[PDB]
Amino acid sequence: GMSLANQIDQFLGTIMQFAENKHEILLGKAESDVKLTSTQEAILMLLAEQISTNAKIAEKLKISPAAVTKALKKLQEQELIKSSRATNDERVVLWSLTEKAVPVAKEHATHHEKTLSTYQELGNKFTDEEQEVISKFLSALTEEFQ
Amino acid sequence: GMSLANQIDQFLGTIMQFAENKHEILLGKAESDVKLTSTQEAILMLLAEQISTNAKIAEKLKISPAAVTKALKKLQEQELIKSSRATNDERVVLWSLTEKAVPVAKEHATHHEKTLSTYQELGNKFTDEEQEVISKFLSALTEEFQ
Ligand SMILES: [Zn+2]
Ligand SMILES: [Zn+2]
Repeated sequence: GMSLANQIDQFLGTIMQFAENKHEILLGKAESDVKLTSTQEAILMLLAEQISTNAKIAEKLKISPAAVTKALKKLQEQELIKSSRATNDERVVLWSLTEKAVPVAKEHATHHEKTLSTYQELGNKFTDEEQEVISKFLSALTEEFQ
Repeated sequence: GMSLANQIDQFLGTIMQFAENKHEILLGKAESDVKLTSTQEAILMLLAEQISTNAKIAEKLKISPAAVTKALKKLQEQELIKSSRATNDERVVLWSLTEKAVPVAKEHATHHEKTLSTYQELGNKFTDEEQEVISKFLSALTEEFQ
């Protein structure tokens, strides 16, 4: 609608219809089939880069042992990750991706990367002063939604 | 996140979580209980202001007779509107809200009005040049979502 208030309202409407029956907000095929919680997904992506421990994971993603534990449980049940014993210390447990998960992580990261780069490109059309205005607009509108 | 691309991505995430299991994007109680399609809702709101005909409705909301018809059917089944015969011409059918619907329309309009005024207030913090930037940002980002 022509007022900014109306435009803002229509834009949210557009996003709502787009998010309907989707797991995340992504641009593209939505061919990132598997449906993971944010934590599970962060862990998956984290392990896709490096083998790590329960405490290393909690640290890296600034979450509690409880949360890491619950997430590792689920990922393991879905055969996306697998535990193994630290070559140097029988007591410490290492985690990593299963074979079938490696490409699943890759394909789904790309999707995120394509979505981010589209936002980057749109952003690049605006000067720094303009990006600041957009930024202050998004923070303030973000506050209304909690 | 600090880049604008990351901020844009987080902002959409925020809206997605907010829209989850909601009918529309509204600020407030969500105590606008009844769930109507956009057309049904537009008709309800339209009839809340004025009694009108099938062809008057189609005109006003720029939609087809088929669409008006389907919408009137549903609204009537839910006892939100009621037909009556034009005092001046037995052939033309008038529509209007039922008693129980009058306050339902009012309460739900207010909700929309409160949501719009919040966007208006946020918008008023920005000069016209800044609102133009925001506007051009929203149009372009809107295009990505279709
Ligand atoms: Zn994802
Ligand atoms: Zn509504």
